[PDB]
Amino acid sequence: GAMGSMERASLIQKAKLAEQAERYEDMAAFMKGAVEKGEELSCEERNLLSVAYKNVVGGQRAAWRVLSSIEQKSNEGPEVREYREKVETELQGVCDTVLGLLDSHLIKEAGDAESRVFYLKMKGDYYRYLAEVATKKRIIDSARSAYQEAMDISKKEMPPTNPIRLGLALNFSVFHYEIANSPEEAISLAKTTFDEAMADLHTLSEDSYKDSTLIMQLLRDNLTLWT
Amino acid sequence: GAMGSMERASLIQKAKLAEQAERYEDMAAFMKGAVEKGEELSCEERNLLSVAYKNVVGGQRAAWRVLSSIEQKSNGPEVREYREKVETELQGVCDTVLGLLDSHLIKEAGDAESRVFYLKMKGDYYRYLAEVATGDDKKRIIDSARSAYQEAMDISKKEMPPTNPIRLGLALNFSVFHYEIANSPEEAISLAKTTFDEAMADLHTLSSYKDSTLIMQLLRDNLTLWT
Amino acid sequence: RTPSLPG
Amino acid sequence: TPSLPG
Ligand SMILES: *N1CCC[C@@H]1[C@@H](c1ccccc1)c1cccc(OC)c1
Ligand SMILES: *N1CCC[C@@H]1[C@@H](c1ccccc1)c1cccc(OC)c1
Ligand SMILES: [Cl-]
Ligand SMILES: [Cl-]
Ligand code: NA
Ligand code: NA
Ligand code: NA
Ligand code: NA
Repeated sequence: GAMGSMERASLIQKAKLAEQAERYEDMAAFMKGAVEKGEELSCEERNLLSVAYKNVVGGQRAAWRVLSSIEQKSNEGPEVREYREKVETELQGVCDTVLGLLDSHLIKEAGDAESRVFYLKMKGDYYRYLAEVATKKRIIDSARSAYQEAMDISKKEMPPTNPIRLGLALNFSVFHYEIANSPEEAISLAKTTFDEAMADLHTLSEDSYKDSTLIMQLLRDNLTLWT
Repeated sequence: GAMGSMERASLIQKAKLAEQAERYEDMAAFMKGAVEKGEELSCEERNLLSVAYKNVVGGQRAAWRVLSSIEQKSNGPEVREYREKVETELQGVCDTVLGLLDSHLIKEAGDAESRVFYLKMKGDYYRYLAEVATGDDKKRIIDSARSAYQEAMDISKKEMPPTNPIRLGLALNFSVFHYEIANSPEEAISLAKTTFDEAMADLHTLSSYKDSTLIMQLLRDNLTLWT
Repeated sequence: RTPSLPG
Repeated sequence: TPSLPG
């Protein structure tokens, strides 16, 4: 591929420059090339990979929603459907790319808990994005299975305040509410996650307290929205 | 030529959808396809073309400026390499726009307003090339920008009143070219001043007053910065 | 939709 | 220096 002749460290460096320039397609392509060197990603590198693709797919999802709304209104020529399909196909291509990187390179049995949960959460997220545009049962179950494996690891190997564990619970609860037609489960998960983190905040330094409480606040925002 | 099989009217429709979805690369590609049908553009369509490409090139210019700033401060090869990558993509977009204007928007333009609009646009896109060019190539680009702007100036003085907003915006951009690109601040000031005074004389005959006065203040801001 | 993790 | 904003 186009990144095969570039040094791993240069790909990482350019991913950081692309982020500074808000060139997220480039950032994602550099991080993909770095993944393809076959070495594990550090914590910082995992965050670069995630930010890059989040921004790419985020723009596609937002455009898909705009076009789908226009299409739904026009349904009370073929152009609106054609263009919504074009954006949808590009979005699915990016999700397939990410899921491919996760399955071929990043998801392993032998990881530390922090990386294993991070990547399984990511798998759940990208199946969830595919589910948003599908018309779906099998994609929904793939997202559920990935989130559930991540949840099982996170409850056994991480404290209830761990920010990766908290963000996984936040997104799995959104999955329950928005995708899986399970709002009661979504609310229960957000509640118990918030309460179990609250009870352990006293163990945290000032820095860890900030990281954990910021995600707890997001859980509470969703809880107060939903109830 | 990827748009060659799509109806002109469908391309215009999709350009407008792309704008609503903030998909400006798509919007520009659709408008390029429409231009390549070989028919004149309406005023609305000319504005769609300009908005689409300005959003694309504007993002590239901003990224190039971010990277160039990091490069200046750093003074490995990575910053330069990535700046050059963005630079080449920006040059490609400008070459694309210039190719549409030369094949054959300018020569086919059916009225003075459209001809000036396109010749100004030619000056602008050579100016964007000049911002990143060096050496003898920069000197040729600068002469090309000046020649396009000057042809637009000649037409607008013969065919448009001095308050005409298109004429005023041409003078604004040509004066910016003199000051920022051609190292000719005295030409920049003289042009902005003459344009300002000749429009001011006719402000009382206008309904339009809002439009012309807005661009006069843009000329004034530059004069204040420059004097 | 409900907001997910912003990062 | 700013050019025409559109
Ligand atoms: N979300 C998941 C991984 C990447 C992103 C993180 C992050 C980005 C950049 C550096 C470190 C971490 C992120 C960003 C902003 C907020 C959160 O949690 C609320 C997470
Ligand atoms: N700048 C040059 C052509 C496109 C843009 C115009 C415009 C955009 C959209 C519809 C009509 C015109 C524009 C936009 C805003 C301000 C100005 O000049 C002040 C010009
Ligand atoms: Cl399409
Ligand atoms: Cl590069
Ligand atoms: Na290689
Ligand atoms: Na129950
Ligand atoms: Na509430
Ligand atoms: Na380096």
